[PDB]
Amino acid sequence: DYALEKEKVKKFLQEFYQDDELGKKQFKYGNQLVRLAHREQVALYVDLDDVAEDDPELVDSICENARRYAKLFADAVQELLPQYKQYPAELMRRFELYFQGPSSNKPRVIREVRADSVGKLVTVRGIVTRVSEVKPKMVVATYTCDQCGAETYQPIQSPTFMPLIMCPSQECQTNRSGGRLYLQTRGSRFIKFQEMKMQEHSDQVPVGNIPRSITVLVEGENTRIAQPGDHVSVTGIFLPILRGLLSETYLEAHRIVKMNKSEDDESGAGELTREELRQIAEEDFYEKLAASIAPEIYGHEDVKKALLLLLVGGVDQSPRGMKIRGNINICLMGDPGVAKSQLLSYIDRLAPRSQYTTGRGSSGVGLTAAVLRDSVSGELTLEGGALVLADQGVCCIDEFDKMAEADRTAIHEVMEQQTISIAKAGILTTLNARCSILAAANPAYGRYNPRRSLEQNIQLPAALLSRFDLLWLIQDRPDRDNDLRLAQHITYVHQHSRQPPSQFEPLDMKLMRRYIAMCREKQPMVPESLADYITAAYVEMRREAWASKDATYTSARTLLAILRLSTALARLRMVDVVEKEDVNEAIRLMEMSKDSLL
Amino acid sequence: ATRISIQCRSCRNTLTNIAMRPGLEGYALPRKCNCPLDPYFIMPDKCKCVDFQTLKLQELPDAVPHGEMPRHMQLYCDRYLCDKVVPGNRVTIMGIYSIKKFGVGVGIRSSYIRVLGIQVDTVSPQEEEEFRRLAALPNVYEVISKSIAPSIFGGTDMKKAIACLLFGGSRKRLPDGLTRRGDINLLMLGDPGTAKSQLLKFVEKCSPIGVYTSAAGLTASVMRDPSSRNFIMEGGAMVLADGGVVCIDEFDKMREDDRVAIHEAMEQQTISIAKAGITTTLNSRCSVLAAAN
Amino acid sequence: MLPRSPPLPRGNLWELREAQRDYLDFLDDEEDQGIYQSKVRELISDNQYRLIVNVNDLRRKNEKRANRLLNNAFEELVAFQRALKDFVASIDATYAKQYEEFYVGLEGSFGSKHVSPRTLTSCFLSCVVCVEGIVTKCSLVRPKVVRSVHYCPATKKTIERRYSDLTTLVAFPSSSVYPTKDEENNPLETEYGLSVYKDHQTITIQEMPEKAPAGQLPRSVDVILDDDLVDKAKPGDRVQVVGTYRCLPGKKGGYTSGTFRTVLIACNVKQMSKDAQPSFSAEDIAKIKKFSKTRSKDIFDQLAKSLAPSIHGHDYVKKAILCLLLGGVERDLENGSHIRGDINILLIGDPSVAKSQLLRYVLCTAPRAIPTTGRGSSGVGLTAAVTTDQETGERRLEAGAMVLADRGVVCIDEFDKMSDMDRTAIHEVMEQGRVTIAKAGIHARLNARCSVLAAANPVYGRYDQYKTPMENIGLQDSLLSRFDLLFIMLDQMDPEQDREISDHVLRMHRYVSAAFMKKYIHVAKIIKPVLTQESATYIAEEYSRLRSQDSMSSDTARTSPVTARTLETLIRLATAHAKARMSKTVDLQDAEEAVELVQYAYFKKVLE
DNA sequence: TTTTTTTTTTT
Ligand SMILES: Nc1ncnc2c1ncn2[C@@H]1O[C@H](COP(=O)(O)OP(=O)(O)OP(O)(O)=S)[C@@H](O)[C@H]1O
Ligand SMILES: Nc1ncnc2c1ncn2[C@@H]1O[C@H](COP(=O)(O)OP(=O)(O)O)[C@@H](O)[C@H]1O
Ligand SMILES: [Mg+2]
Ligand SMILES: [Zn+2]
Ligand SMILES: [Zn+2]
Repeated sequence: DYALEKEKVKKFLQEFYQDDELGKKQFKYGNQLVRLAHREQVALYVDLDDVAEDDPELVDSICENARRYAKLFADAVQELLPQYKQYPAELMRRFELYFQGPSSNKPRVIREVRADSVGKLVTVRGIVTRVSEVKPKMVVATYTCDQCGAETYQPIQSPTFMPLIMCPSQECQTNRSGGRLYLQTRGSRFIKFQEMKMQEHSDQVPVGNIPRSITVLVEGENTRIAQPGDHVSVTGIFLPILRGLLSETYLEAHRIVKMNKSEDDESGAGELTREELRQIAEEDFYEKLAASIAPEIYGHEDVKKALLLLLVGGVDQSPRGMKIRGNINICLMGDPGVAKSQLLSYIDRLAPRSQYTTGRGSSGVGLTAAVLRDSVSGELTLEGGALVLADQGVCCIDEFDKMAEADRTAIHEVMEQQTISIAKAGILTTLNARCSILAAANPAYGRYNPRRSLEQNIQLPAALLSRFDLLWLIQDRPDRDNDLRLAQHITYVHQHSRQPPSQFEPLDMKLMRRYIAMCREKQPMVPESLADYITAAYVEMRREAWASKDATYTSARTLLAILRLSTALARLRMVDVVEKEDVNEAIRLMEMSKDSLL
Repeated sequence: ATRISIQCRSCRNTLTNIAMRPGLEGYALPRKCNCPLDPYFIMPDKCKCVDFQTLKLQELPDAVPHGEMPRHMQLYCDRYLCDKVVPGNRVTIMGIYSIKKFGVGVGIRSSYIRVLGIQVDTVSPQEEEEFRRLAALPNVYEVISKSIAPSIFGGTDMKKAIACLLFGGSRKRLPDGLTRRGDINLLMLGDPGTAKSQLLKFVEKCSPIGVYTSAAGLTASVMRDPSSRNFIMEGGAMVLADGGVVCIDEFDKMREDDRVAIHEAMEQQTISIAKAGITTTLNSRCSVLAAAN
Repeated sequence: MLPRSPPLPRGNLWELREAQRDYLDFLDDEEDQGIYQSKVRELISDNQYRLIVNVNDLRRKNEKRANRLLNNAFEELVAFQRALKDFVASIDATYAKQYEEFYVGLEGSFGSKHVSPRTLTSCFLSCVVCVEGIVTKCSLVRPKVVRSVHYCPATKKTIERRYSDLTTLVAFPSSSVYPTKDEENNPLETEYGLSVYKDHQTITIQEMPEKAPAGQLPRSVDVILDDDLVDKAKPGDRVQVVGTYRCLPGKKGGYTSGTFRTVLIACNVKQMSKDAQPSFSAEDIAKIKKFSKTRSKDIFDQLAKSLAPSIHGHDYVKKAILCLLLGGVERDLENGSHIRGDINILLIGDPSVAKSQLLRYVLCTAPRAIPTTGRGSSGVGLTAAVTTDQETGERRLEAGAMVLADRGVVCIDEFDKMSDMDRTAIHEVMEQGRVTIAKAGIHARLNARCSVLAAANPVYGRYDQYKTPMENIGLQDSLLSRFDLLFIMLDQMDPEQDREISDHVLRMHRYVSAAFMKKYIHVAKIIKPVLTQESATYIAEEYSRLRSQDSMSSDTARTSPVTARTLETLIRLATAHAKARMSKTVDLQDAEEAVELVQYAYFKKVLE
């Protein structure tokens, strides 16, 4: 029976302690109930590990039914709220209650949830798709009899419902045996609502099987959490749909957590500690990170110094209404077997929003955005590409010299103005794609050769070569002793499955992904006194590449490199003004990028 | 269903042994149980059933008044008339011309012919010995190679060789499963002077299985189907000839892709296309008799 | 050939009270040899619903019941499954309540019931049959109620409801009204946690192709799997369903056409083809642990000699193909990186040097091998191509060749007749191990960890032994680095070799164990040896001597460039040579077995 | 289950 459960839950809600609050033993739900009573909060994520701390039996009978219990709880709190501080007891609810999954259960996959778990608390993992937009869903329809001056209500449960034409008040009927009552969208109560589908990760599917979907009815407060094309983990009941004996089923979400980083979303706990400010304040914080990027790869001390600036990014101006981009693009022209597709695979996992694409397996409309028709409706809709899904992040395109030439000029737009302007025959718009690109390519025919100069063992039209702030150029000439150190590194790796312990240790990925997000939001400035130094440097460049027989095409787009490649450094050192010591670091980089040819 | 039995739903009253009428006509379930309006359902456990087919009969070709496409009629076979005829047969039906009763115009019905009579129009021990003695007789070789090209004469070597292709070697499987060929290939180079087309026609006619080709192609193709809008697989001739013999002329006319694929098919003896949505294998087991130019 | 039993009979050695009280007596089974009391307990220890029975036993026990069960399957299987719950309560009543109802499969040898979907006439209605054939579709698994549990918030009572449809053994059509007010006074509310649902699928068996009379479109039949028999069959199999045959009527508007639809309510499934070799005997594992200990010096060479006896010469190539058939060890570091553990072999040479033969043998030896050519294969048909469906019309990603063959082998013959725009589609799937596709409405990453065995005819038709190894191969130095072993199967016209070659092939035309390498490599594959500092300093030296041009030679050309990618092919060949010995620790005798292979496969000599 | 128009992948 349940009458005694409504007491065993009130006990737990009024009695529970917790120590990690950083203070003494306060009441995790004691404060919550007050906040809810003062209408400063809407949802109450009752955790289930905490009920499983003093009563591991109630948890057994929740995840077994989870449909009655989610109502007993919303009655317990309904009674406790007045004791802290219309006719139907649901029109005056103005809060909702959600179960946060118990830790003992294990996250299933979409294929695993079978009929033996209909009506139980489950947990699935998947990729979102086709998230709808918020629409008002009714809960308590309020009618009025204009004749007898009254008010009536009715509560809704199904995805459909039949209205009323009674005015069942026996007085109005008895006096006159006549009268109709209107519906009304003021006294009623709506609640947010949106449906979204989930699909399996195409990784965890039998070798050639088709992925299965599931439907999720997000509503209340979980709305607007998940974006389409996203890794997510959902916790909610698994019910059948109302209205022979076969039934179609949907997942009724109670909790939605983004698991993009392969672990969780820890943006709340993302704050750094003073014991880490220790490191960030050290003299050469910029040089520790550089060495702690893909440590499995020997050498390349300078490339890792630039792949960090790409992750931090310069600052972006807007004077007199003339936008200047504040991202950095980098190419890695180099010989075969120098671990470029390793560096890129690493920079993919070290970015909040990232994408990976291959030149030979992606078409030019699949990078930017494509217009596609629906044979069910005949209506053309837009569908973002790679550069759109990687809006505020990084995109990675290896095998960049092998991409078809008509599918490569579709990047010139995204690299300068950072929009995508579509004018096909359904749509006319400009999407926002503020991504910073990182690409890898092989020089001429697989291998650099010293007969032909540059620009002919690179084969990029100047218009695209100049879009890249740093076209880094790696070579591998055999060396009787360097090869020895490289081998003694790789064999250590294959023995221990780790890199050899140097003087210090690389930071964890989880920690760098936070060190950087803290280091983005500074926005330093530029001092006027430097405009004479910078200038001269730039001028000197226009001399060399004008009085040489190998140099690339340099233009007035190179100055903004020096400028935006230094506001990155000055952003690492946590300064709030660019200093003359970073301009020289930038200038050294733009020089250490073509020295591999001399 | 021939002898069907129903049952009420609410009060559980049965009314059994009901007999269906033959042909294509259903049954009108009561609505007066003696319970809601139509309380009757069928009890699947108690209903005797018999087979029934449904053919389609086209009128003979020499009786169309020759301005149009022949008309056809629909039949309805029963217990022992089922699986008695195969599409391509000539028959003589005795049926009851009748009408469908499943109750362009206002009072139009459908019509079929309930068939109740059907007709069809049209190795040995001692035969073994005429093979035995002929295989045993001293000059067994030339007797065949003489009677395998009556019209064309000259250079019996080009007829000596063709005698072997009709028999072929034997298929061996080493311990490794590394099977060996069991067929031969022949090329008759030279000007096209029509002296060879006769020979192709002969070897095709006198073969256990054989096809003479100059449509879909020889080897398999991948074609965009109008209905599916996707790619489907078309096994050509060399997959239909199982152990048989395939004859070819004008060895430079065949489609470039097709010639590549026939090269690989004579190489490996199977065709494996790995394209848009197609990854299959088709064993090609036939004999190539080619004529060049 | 007639399959008159699910267990292939040739080489198996290498009222309703009488029925219910006879089945119980049969299920006692204690007093004769205890065959089933050894199976009821066995399934209770595994938490199964159903047990498989042999009707061959029912015959010897009681012929009358064995005949009455193959001709009235419904009334007999509703009494079998009752006197089975009865007999499981007679062991553990606590377990006998965890499950709603038990089930009972069947297997054995039915007399005339072994039919095909072509012979399944309407004289088999309500009769156990045993249909054979290919599955050619599946349905979407969906629940189906068999009981509800309601609740009255006002009266605090609890009413139930039992459901039944035409797909039961009792067949009464109940209505799914879900009562909300039994008596008009009180309101109800369903409780899903306490109700009972079950699974439900619908597959379509179809007659075997080589058994059709070839004149028609082979016949089909509809099966209704259920209750954890569900996902037991995928499209393209060869199953032997053993289920009752049934006709299910209908009525649209009070007027029924006599025509019915007949289905097969399966109660067992069997894959006919045995598609694995893990069932080694203890005698076999004994032999294996003997052979792996006898001699650690010569077991690799002895393994490779017996690889392809049907071929003469080419000892090196057989050695390397064995190394392929074993494989290295895939290391995945802690941060998430990944290093491949496969070997990709390339063979070039003049015509008729048994290249296609080696390929066709590696196909049959290894499990999960896929063949492919150089013209019947496009650059996209190898990896993955985007298409749509006919029923739904929404796009999806059909898997190419090199994604089906995951954890397997892909054999590409005439790898040179493949256009330049088609090789490039491989550079991602041959090293990084996974395919990335960003097409119009598709953004996916498929796992394709495989290994490539490729054969290519040289340019100029024949290998001009005077030009150079680089001009005889068209591949660019970016693709030539992926394939870590390049074997130039040069053909030589010295009169001696032809003599023994003719001897060998002619002996072959006059007709270690063969079926033992299968088990031995299927066992030695799982071992994961670990490097040791005695050899890891020898490899780190042989590489730095390979990378130095001077130490090579003069009058010696290079077939392929030596990069930091051949370094971890040394490591792969080594830990694939210490997998034959079942050693688990690579030693200096390994890191030297795998260096001569390289020294031979990398450097060629030019003549004039 | 048909035309006609428009976008994108594929032989
Ligand atoms: N300096 C290095 N440190 C660590 N691993 C290395 C180094 N050089 C090469 N490797 C390894 O050698 C292999 C190189 O493969 P990739 O990273 O795919 O080469 P790549 O730079 O992509 O060459 P291309 O452009 O695709 S031909 C990987 O297994 C790397 O781990
Ligand atoms: N060294 C050899 N050992 C055994 N058989 C051989 C050898 N060389 C050629 N053969 C035989 O000759 C034929 C050669 O065909 P194959 O080598 O497969 O052609 P390709 O080299 O063009 O693929 C095969 O039937 C094979 O049995
Ligand atoms: Mg690469
Ligand atoms: Zn009123
Ligand atoms: Zn009745």
